[PDB]
Amino acid sequence: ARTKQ
Amino acid sequence: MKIEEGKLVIWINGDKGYNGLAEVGKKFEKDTGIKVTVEHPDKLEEKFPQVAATGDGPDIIFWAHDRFGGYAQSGLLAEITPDKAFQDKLYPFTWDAVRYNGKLIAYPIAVEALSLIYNKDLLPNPPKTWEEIPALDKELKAKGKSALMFNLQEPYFTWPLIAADGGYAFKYENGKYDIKDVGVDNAGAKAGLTFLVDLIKNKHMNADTDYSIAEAAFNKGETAMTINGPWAWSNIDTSKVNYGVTVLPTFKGQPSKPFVGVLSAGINAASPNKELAKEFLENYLLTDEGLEAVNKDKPLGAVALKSYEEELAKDPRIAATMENAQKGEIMPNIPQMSAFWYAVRTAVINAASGRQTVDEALAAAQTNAAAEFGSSYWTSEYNPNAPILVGSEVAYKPRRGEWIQCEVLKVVADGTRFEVRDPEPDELGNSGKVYKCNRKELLLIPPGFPTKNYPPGTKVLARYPETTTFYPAIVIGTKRDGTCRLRFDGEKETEVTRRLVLPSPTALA
Ligand SMILES: OC[C@H]1O[C@H](O[C@H]2[C@H](O)[C@@H](O)[C@@H](O)O[C@@H]2CO)[C@H](O)[C@@H](O)[C@@H]1O
Repeated sequence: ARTKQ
Repeated sequence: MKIEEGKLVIWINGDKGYNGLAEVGKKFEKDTGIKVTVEHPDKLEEKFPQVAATGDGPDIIFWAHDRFGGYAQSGLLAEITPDKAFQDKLYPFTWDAVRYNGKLIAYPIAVEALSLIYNKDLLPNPPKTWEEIPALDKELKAKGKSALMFNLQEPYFTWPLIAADGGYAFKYENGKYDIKDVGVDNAGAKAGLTFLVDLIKNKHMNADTDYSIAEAAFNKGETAMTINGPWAWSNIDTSKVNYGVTVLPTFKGQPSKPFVGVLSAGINAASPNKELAKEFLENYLLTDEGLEAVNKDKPLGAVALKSYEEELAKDPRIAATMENAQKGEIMPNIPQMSAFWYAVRTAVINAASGRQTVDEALAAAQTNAAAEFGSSYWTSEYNPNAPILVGSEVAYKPRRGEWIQCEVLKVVADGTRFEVRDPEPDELGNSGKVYKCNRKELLLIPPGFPTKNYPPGTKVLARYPETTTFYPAIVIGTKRDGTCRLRFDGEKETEVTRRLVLPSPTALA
């Protein structure tokens, strides 16, 4: 999955 | 003892005579001292299967016979026990409707079928064919009226047309219905929906029309016609419309084949009051006065009770209702019926709104009309939690409060188990990593357009911009175009499309 920051 | 023990709780759809039934309940309470509570919850048909088994749920459930086969199959409904003297009071064919594996699984009540309802002052003579409707509306528009208006959110209403020219649900093959033979993708079916889609394209109907909106249109005399069943006549009488009830319009020279349903009462198998439920049904409701009473609130249609049907038998409306019923086919009751209804409802709402061409909607509709599906453990009054089938997109909560977006590859063990894959490339697989989860480890991301908004203050799981992750968030407000304005926990405000704003399971704890 692609995450924040 | 169990909490449900010592009384009765009834569930029935909000469009029937639950107040008339409360009357039958009062006569019963009075004679036995026992208490009877009638409820008409929203989407009861979907909640029964999730609460009935936990060993809780209502003691009696009223719905069309089509959903009773799945309940009986899953062991949620008990085998009823009427003697022969009683079995004789009902029409032999209405018993046929509530039978599953040669077992009687519910008490039948009435035969209902959709008919064409028209305004006599506005239309002394109703069309016989669907093809006359486009011209009928142009004529009526000049006076500020519309020709037709009916519910486009429930497939049950559009089915008559989809079936007229050849569309069907499951093929009645040997001694059964071949779930491997769906007929919602054939030319017969495609030609009906395509006709419906065009009516909308040419502004003869608006795809937003639901049940409530149509009922008002007809009762205030804003439209010349509408397609509804017996239960709707109560409100029309209350209004001004001088109406009539006749056969549905034909399509391509063929009659409209409305699915015929038998309203029926089932007894929950988890209930400790199965015998008090029988008393209520056989001695109070299925009696001449008991039906007469429910019939008074909102008409039942053609009643299963021979002696009382002799009364309504002569009524012209019942005559039309049975005419259309004879021209249509009786709904099947196999467990695949709920999957089937989810697929068609998805295809009709999509084809009518442009989001999908008739070809695309029905093709997928055929792919998921038989599919095995499951539902999430987390429910919400604002977001649907089913059906979760292969090809669905969901929010998965890794065991290792972040939820990742995954696709469903397999539904197994009657929907209590899944195999989901994260589509973003992983160290173990560039195709995505695979996980196995139960019903509490995911939330369904509805593929279709949103219906309700979240009240400000609601906790949700929204997918953050440029990520495939859902993070905890709080709803500030909903923008008109639908879009949700949200404040994300532990970071202006963030705008995320409604389709990506799911209910919070944690909040639901
Ligand atoms: O539209 C899907 C729905 O169709 C039928 O439900 C009918 C019901 O039988 C009628 O008595 C009345 O209440 O309108 C309903 C549709 O709004 C099927 O019986 C139901 O299972 C199915 O989901």
